[PDB]
Amino acid sequence: EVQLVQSGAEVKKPGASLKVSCKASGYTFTDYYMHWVRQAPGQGLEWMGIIKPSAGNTRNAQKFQGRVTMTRDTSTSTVYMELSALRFEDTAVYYCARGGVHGLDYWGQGTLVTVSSASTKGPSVFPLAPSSKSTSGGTAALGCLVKDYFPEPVTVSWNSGALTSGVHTFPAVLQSSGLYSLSSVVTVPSSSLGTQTYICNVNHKPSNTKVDKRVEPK
Amino acid sequence: QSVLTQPPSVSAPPGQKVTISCSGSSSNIGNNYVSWYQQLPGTAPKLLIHENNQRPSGIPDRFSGSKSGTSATLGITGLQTGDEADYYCGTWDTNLGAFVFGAATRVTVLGQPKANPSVTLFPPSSEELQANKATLVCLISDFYPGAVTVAWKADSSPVKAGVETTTPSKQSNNKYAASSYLSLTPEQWKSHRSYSCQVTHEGSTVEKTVAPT
Amino acid sequence: LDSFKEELDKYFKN
Repeated sequence: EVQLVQSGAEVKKPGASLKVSCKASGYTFTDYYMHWVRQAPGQGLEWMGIIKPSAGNTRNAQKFQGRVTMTRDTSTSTVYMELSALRFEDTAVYYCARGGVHGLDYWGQGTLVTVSSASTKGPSVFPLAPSSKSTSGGTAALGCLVKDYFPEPVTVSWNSGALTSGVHTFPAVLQSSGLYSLSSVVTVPSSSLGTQTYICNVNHKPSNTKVDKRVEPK
Repeated sequence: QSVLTQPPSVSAPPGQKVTISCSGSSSNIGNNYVSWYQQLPGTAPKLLIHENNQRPSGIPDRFSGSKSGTSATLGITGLQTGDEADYYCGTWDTNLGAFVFGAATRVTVLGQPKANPSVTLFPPSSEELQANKATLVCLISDFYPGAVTVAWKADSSPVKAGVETTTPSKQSNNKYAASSYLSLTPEQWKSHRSYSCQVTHEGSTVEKTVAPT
Repeated sequence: LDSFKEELDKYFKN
């Protein structure tokens, strides 16, 4: 299977430079072009450029010609995209895509790059214990509160990905303090609260922090 | 985006056919391969159509693409709620020497059943209270249409400060999700008898209350 | 150069 794995989300200061990596697997690295596409929050797709992994030829779009530099490492089947003179307006999700079938047939997961003068901040995870009066028949709601982190994003899984039924990770809210907070809740059978173990796995790549918080019955 | 012109939105009742046109010129569409891309809410873009009419594996046959002259068209038969997403037209422009995407076209299915919101309110955790903080978490989910208003009350009086509410967000099952947070100090939490989260949706209100006890 | 652009024009041409 063709897979394109990108580097994690990061905070960058204005004027700095960042290099996003894209490791290619499942296909011959030197047989296909590689594209880069950026998408600002709530905006459309913007093509950035294309690289030929065999000889290293690059061609960038007009908007990004003065600040983007794309390289590649054939030994590791990895394409790099460097954005210099970073600015607040560069905050976006950056994708690599394989240039098969004369289009962009396989995409990476995307890398959310935030440009800000504020520093990164790890999250504070608190349990949301399932209450008794808040239950709904045979189902109960329990979750984790991920408070006061910067920047986005954070990924929440339950039982290391072994629990996906009923899981709902809500979008984050931007507080007046400039920090984000969100909640992830899984609907669980109300009778298996005492037997089943419920762990929320919170990952904040920009701070290089992972928290596995255990949610107990109240 | 400017060289490729897409409609901002297309709509059709469930089970009907929708059509998205992508208009360009001889420099891009009239002479180069056209591809279409689908972006489900909260997901990365994926290839829907390549080489103007070919479907990769995993794409339902309800999706169809074609090209005529300097325009390309994406067709979706039997429109289901799972097709609601942003659709992008893409091709190569020989004048610019660049790959170009059209502006997003949002597909919306009309006549969707009304969903009354489900409200779940969490009191501050003991861990947070031991950490000199307190936050009330009100979670609203499975509502349609996606317009909710949240009101908070200390006992029976409104609270305006410390209230942060998200914009309604599209869930994966379509429908909608929202969350509202009320930030308190541990003093104000234990000092009151009850705190309330009221959610108004389509002229009807669902209210849940929690108490320090 | 324009050679790479000409390569891409040839590739994407339908």
